[PDB]
Parts: sequence; C-alpha cells; structure tokens
Amino acid sequence: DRVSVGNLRIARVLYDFVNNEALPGTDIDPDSFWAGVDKVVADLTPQNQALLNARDELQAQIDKWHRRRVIEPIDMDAYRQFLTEIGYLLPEPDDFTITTSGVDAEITTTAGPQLVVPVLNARFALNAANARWGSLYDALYGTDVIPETDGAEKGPTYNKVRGDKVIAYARKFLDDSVPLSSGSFGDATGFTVQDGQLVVALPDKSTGLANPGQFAGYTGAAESPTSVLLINHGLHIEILIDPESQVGTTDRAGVKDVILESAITTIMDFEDSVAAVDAADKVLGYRNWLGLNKGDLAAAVAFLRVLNRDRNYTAPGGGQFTLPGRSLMFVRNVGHLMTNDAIVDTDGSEVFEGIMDALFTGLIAIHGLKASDVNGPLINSRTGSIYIVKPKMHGPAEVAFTCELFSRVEDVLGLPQNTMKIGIMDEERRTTVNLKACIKAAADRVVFINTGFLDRTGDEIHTSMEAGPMVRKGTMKSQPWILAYEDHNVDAGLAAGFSGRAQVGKGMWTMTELMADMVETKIAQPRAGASTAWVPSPTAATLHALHYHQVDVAAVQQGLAGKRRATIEQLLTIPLAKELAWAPDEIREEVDNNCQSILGYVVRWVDQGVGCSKVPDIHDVALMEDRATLRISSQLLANWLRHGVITSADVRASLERMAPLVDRQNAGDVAYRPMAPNFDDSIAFLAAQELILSGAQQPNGYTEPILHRRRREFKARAAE
Ligand SMILES: [Mg+2]
Repeated sequence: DRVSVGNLRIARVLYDFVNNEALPGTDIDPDSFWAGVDKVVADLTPQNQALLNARDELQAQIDKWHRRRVIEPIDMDAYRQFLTEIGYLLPEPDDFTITTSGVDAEITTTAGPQLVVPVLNARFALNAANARWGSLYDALYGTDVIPETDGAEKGPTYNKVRGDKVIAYARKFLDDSVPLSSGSFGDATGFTVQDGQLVVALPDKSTGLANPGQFAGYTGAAESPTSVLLINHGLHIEILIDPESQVGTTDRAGVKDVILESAITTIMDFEDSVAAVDAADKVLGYRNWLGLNKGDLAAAVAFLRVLNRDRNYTAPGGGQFTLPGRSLMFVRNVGHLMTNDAIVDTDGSEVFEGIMDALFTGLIAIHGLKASDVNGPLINSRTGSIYIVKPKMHGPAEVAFTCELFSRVEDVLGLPQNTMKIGIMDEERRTTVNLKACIKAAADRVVFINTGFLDRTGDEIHTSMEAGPMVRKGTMKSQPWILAYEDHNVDAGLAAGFSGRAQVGKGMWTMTELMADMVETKIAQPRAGASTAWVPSPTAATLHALHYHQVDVAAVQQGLAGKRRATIEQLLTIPLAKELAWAPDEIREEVDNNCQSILGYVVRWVDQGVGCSKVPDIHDVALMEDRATLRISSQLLANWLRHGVITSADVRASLERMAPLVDRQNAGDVAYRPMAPNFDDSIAFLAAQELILSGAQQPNGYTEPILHRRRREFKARAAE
C-alpha cells in the first residue's frame, strides 16, 4: 500500500496496473513517465485550483445580485452589463475556422448516431463498441416501433404476423433509402451481381438501383450472394441472404436480416454513468479501457462476448475490401472539479481526477493506435489520434487550460502535438454564452461540440438559484433559453467551420422503453443540423440511424450556414415561474416525482456503485437516470425549498412516502438492502436528503462530492 514517486504517494493498485499492463508497449520509460507525471501534477495544479475558485466567486457575486434585487422584474440589460463587468460574459472573438487535422472519417464526414456507455461495465462497453453494426429486424421486433395491437403481440415463440410487419417496415425503409429504378424491394425474389452492378429480381421485371453508386459490395458468389452491401448518406446497409434459414424460407427473397451501420462513434464514459470514488474503481475503468484499446477485452455470459473483427466484402468490380467492424471510440474523462485518492500529496490531500484521467487515459489510448502482438490486434484510430471528450468546462479559460494539460500530457507520453483531440461539451452557462471563444481556445484539437441539455439545465437552475422559483422540470423544454441554446450551439459550430471537419452533437434520449416515440420525435435533431446525437442503447442507435438515412445532414448544414437565429438576451433568459401558481396537487406531484427520481438512483449509486440506472418516474415511465438528471432533480427541489414553495417537512414526508415504493422496484435483486422503515439509518436515504437539503450550497450544483462521500462511507461501513 502506497508507493512514493517524487512528491506523490501513489496507491499500489494503480501503480501495479500502470507499470505492468499500461506502460509495456508504449515505448515510454516508466521512470521518465512517472517523473513527467509528478512534474505535470506539480505545474498545473495551482493553475487548476484558481479556476475552481473562480466558479465560486462568480456564482457568489450573482447570488448577491439577486438578493439585493427582489420581487421587481429583472432588468436584462443590467444583467448583461453585470455579467460583462464581472467577467462572466466575454467578448465575441474574431471569426475563424478550426484546423483540427488527423481526424478519422467517422467524425469529419460520416453523420449518424453516437453511443454513450459506462466504461466500468465490460458487457455494455463491448456491446457499445460492437454497436457499429446492428440488426434492424431485432430492433423492430424487440421494441415498440411495431405496435402489439390489432394483429399480433409478443411471446415465447416467434410471431409470424409481427415478423411480417417488421419485414414490411424494413422493405419500405429499403425503398425509401436506396430506391430501385422501378418497383419495390417488397416484391424482390432474389439478388444477383451482373457486370459490376446490382440486379434485383422482381416477379414482373428485373432491375438495378436508381443510382448504382449506392451499391457498395457483396459476399459470396456473384450470381448467388450470401449478402448484399448498399450505401446511403455515408451509412452502409447490409441485406443478409439465406433462402433456407430461420427467416429466409418465409421471406420471398430469402432475406434473413437487414443490418444497419448504427453507432458510428461510442463514448467510453468515466463520468456521469459510472461510480468511481477510490483507486480500485479507477483501476477497473482503466482496465476495461485498456482491453478496449488492445482489443482483447472479453466478457462471459454459456459462451463468451468479444469485440467484432473488421468486416470484409467483395467490391462491385471483384476485389476484396474491408469496412470497420467496431465503433470509433472517444473517452470521456471527469470534470475539473472533483479530486481523487490513488495519488496524493506528501501532505495528504487528493489529486485532481481530471489530470490523472488525462495522463492515464492518454497513455492507454496509445495501444489502440497500432496493431501488434504487444499493443493488441484491434486498432481504434486509423489516423493516429486520441479522442477525449472533456465535460463540465466553465468557459474559454478552462477550455484553454484543458488544452495546456493535453499538451503537457502529449509531451510526457512522447506523442506529437495535438494527438489528443478534444470533444468540447456545451453544458455550462458560461461556456454556452462564450461558445465561440471556447471553440477558438481549442481550434486545433476540437473534434466535436455537443448539447448536453441535462447538466445545462441543472447549471441553469443553480446559476439563478436566488432569482426565484423555477418551473417544473417537465416544462423546461418549452423555455426560450434552451431552444436558443440548441440553435446557438449549432450556429456556432457551423460558423466555426465544423462541416467536414468536426461534429455538432445533441443530447440523450432517456425514455429507453419508448422507441416508437424516439423514431417519431428524435428526427428533429438531424433536421436541426446535428451531425450526431446521443442514444441510450445499441438498439436505439440502430433505430436512430433511420433518421440519418432519411435526413441529409450535410445539405441541412449547408442550408444553415450564416444564419443567427439566437440572441444573447434569449440565452440569459431565466426560466422563472414569473407569476404562476401551481395547485397543491401539482406541487406534491412534482415533489414526489423528483424525490422518487432521486431515491431510485442514489440508492443504486451509493450501495451497489452503479452510476446509471433505469429508474421509472411517478407516471410509471422508465427513464435513464445518471448524475445529470439527479442534478436537475436535486437543484429543482433546492430551489423550491429556498423560495418557500415547499418546506423541509414536505420533502421529508415525500422522501419517506416514496422510499417504500422504490423498494418495490428493487425487490427482485440480491444485494439490495431495503431502506425502510428505518429511513434515518440508511446511508442512501441520507445521501438523497443531503442532496436535496444542501443542494443550494454545492459548487455549481455538482453532485459529485456528496455521492463520493456517501459511497466511501458505504464501502467503509461494510468492509468488516
Ligand atoms: Mg454531462
């Protein structure tokens, strides 16, 4: 336990991992590496600390600003000049264009779904990386896109009618995406390859594609292919053919399945979807990350799950070519705020988890750039670039600091400059109002921006905590600030020249069980100009790819350039309740909803160390809860409590009223301790109660300190 290197005390469980598993193959001298680590942690920590204090300073000045201006309607011009003078608002920089080179085509060119997965879960990570290709049949059958109404529902045995509905859906999709010259795919009787072009055998005629350029390849014999590979809007569509199969004999063409290129890119998350409070957890995360970059990562289930090898097809000509079988992987480090053990000072204080993440993740990602016996067969980046998305950055200063950190890390690892690219999240109000500046700060490392509306909502609440009673969270979608936020985001991205160089991304779909609703509504994002959008599951990625097959994102971006449909005054518009009063029924509805949402997530975060749970709301609708939604739910209550809408008695009564209901949900597990009826002695209950009753004092409303504290406290009160 504990190993002293330089002025650092490094936990043994980390030192062993880094020196025995990560370092070998990176051609980096362990002594030189650790020395560089000590030097970086020494040089950048004070500059790092100044930023976190600036957050508390700025927030304090604004908090006081609301106190001495009560009841009266807020004067927006005074607000603007105030944020201007205090530094919260920065001048709009001179127009420019990024020059981030050495980026893979999956980011610069290809537009499609993007996955986000907790890296601590091997299975979900493997499925995420393998979600590059996903069955449309399984996605249509398994989900509610095809209703179980009049016709046929689901059951233990395969359903014929539902299967035919799925097939019909897929056929219509094929007709709409890669259309035939005349007729429909629903009438196809077979597929052949004659003279370098695709020939579809209809009962009436025989035909090719309306534009044969959409024919990308095939497998097997030319006159009897096992699969036909097509392409639309950069996304590949694969039609599996096996007339004498499980689904082939039923189909009138022998089509077994329709595989779609789904998750183009995948985010390996070390933040809001995971629970890592100590050294061992970080070691697990880094372990799975290492397995991902090496390619030897596996997970058993009566068989074993591994990463997909690259796919190989026959070109229309006759030669064999190869498409990527895995998703291009980003990795999301933690924010600047939180610290961690693992390595500590000579004194005894924790070290910024962000720096650690930069160094370690950066080090590990080197394996995924090369293909050998030491580094592992599977190669992540073909262009030789490390893609790291940095979340929760407050402004151009912090962005620039992340750039400096990345530069230093690249110096340590011996990587050429700008090897480690950055995915600037847009989920901070200051970052939102200084977006162009944040982009300019990383105008040679930026690979994407992204609307993280959840943390942006939470930050929006906490920033104007003292301004007055906010509205119910379910109303936040109708507020001007968030729409202006999205539009300004896309506009800034396109103005920066992201079209063909970088990605403009949009937030997550949380209703995991409402896939029909997702198909219906999520098409708004690619129609809004979003080069990419976040999906909760591989299936959801498969279903979300449809939108990109229907919407020409590139053309939308071309038709969106120059337009400025977002004013700064709309961005600073606080989502106050104005002069609206809710009925006690609505009040207690919102309170109980929030409390259930809090409990259901914090109980699994604290006890079982799960950073992302499928928790239902109060209307019995399964949502996907992580730190962001928890943050919104906590800050909302911390607002209503701090403005006399509700009291501590109300929130306690609601928590005690919703605690047994949450127990009902998790009463099927094995390692689940019922937090009832002894509410006072449950660490999870205390965690929730503190998250609510002290959320107003949390730095930028962040939920990391409390969660980590209670998680450590749980691990301690169970070790014996
Ligand atoms: Mg976030």
